[PDB]
Amino acid sequence: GPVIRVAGDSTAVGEGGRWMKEMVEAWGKKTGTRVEYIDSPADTNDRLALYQQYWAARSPDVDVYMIDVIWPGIVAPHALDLKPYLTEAELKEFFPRIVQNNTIRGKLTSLPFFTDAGILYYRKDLLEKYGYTSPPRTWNELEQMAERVMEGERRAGNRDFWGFVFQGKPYEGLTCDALEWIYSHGGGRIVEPDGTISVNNGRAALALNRAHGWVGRIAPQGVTSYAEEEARNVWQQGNSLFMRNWPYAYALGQAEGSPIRGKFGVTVLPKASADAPNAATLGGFQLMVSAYSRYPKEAVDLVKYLASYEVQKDNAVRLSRLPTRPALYTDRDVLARNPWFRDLLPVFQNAVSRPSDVAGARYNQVSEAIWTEVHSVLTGRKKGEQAVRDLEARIRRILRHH
Ligand SMILES: OC[C@H]1O[C@H](O[C@H]2O[C@H](CO)[C@@H](O)[C@H](O)[C@H]2O)[C@H](O)[C@@H](O)[C@@H]1O
Repeated sequence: GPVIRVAGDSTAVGEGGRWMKEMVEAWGKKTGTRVEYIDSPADTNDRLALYQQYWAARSPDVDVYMIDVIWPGIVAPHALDLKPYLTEAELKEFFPRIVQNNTIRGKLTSLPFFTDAGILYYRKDLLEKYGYTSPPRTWNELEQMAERVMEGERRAGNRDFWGFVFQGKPYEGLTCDALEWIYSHGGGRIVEPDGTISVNNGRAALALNRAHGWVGRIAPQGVTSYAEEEARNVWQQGNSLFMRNWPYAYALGQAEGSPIRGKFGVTVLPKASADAPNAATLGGFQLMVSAYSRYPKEAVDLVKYLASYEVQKDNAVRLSRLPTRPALYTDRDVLARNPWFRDLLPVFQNAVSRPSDVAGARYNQVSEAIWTEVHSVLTGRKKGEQAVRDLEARIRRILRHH
């Protein structure tokens, strides 16, 4: 009978690809359907290019794709409309914000799978060691704590120790980190939901300058090459006081044999001052049936299974990834394993989105502009003032007649 083929997640990022393949095989065994898993590169923007090869070809060789929250507006022509396959009651079990994000010109492109928000990981043993009782609330405090703990850990002999790691590589992850920096300085959303390109302002410029000031000082010089896993591996070996990353890193850090197990917490990222808004960039993935799938019925069944309560629960318990069903955030087993899901739920709900709705099918070009201009500041090629002006001009060209 049919072979249902799935491309989504990567075995290069934590346990996501291995776990996704396991869930697909479980569905296959449950329903007596043959399945195949096709691996993907680590970085979301590389995945988009890979999947676009299949879509350009109208290829029937993948039935189900795991698609980034930033993609519906780009990928909608390649998605089977799921709306007729779900009842209104079924759809209401997901956060309405994500269902709305996934709906493009009335087409439900994809089912919400897991959400995501940028958070601050911090070594609580080290905060205590150095006389701090709370994680930092402001970027200035983060800097002061990092300098002090670094001075001490280096003096004690850990020459590998850094104050802060984050995603500074030129790719989509840096758009995520940079939106957090800019927004948390009161510098706006880069492109506002109304279309206004707002990034050329002194608060956004300050945010980028500040981040440059970390590189080679509290963060490794090589941070300008780090994606999620490069940052996580410095952190997880016990060599960083702080890390900006997504929820998945938590379960990995708690695993048996992790050097940092039991030694860290998570909190909202810092901000410039008490009246700036908190910033956590909205992430996460959705489940799309290919418009080119020869087996829509079976592929829809698989996507419903993957998005189900018990598969999302398993994702939360084992991989510390955030459900897209509000009912899971009150589940006793989810909460006992991840108590921070409760503490940060409002951070997750107030996550700031990248400008994917407003940029639509042009979002990838906009983000490339953002990450290359931000990167030119991290590398020291440009100051923030010049980079936000140059970025404004680039985005104006991209979106001109959008
Ligand atoms: O659970 C974390 C996931 O990390 C990646 O996805 C996040 O980071 C991307 C940027 O690098 C965002 O565009 C995305 O929205 C985030 O969810 C990774 O691509 C995933 O497969 C991981 O599960």
